[PDB]
Amino acid sequence: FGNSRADMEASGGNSFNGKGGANASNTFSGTLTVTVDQVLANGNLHVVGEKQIAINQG
Amino acid sequence: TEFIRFSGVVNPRTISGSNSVPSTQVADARIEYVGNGYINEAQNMGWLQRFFLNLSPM
Repeated sequence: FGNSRADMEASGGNSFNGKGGANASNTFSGTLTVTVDQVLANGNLHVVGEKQIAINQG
Repeated sequence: TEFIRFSGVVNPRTISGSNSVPSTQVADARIEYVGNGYINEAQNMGWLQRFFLNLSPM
């Protein structure tokens, strides 16, 4: 063990970090009167409707 | 001069006792609120700015 022939010193490290995410949303509020355009074979009603507004520019 | 125009289809059993219907019970509602005069002319975009708003790259 003379002349520092056995001394030793070492270090080491390692790291990792990952992450992620996502989201989505939507809302809707109002009232609209539609019209029946077809009566299906089991009594259900197919309905369609449209409302058009024009306030001063568009 | 301001113009308020309206067009639609009404179901008679929705008319109230005072001969009135809320506009949310009309089927093909077309409402329009426009005007003329220079007060209305002061709210259209200039032809150059209108051209740029559509054909500018960004």
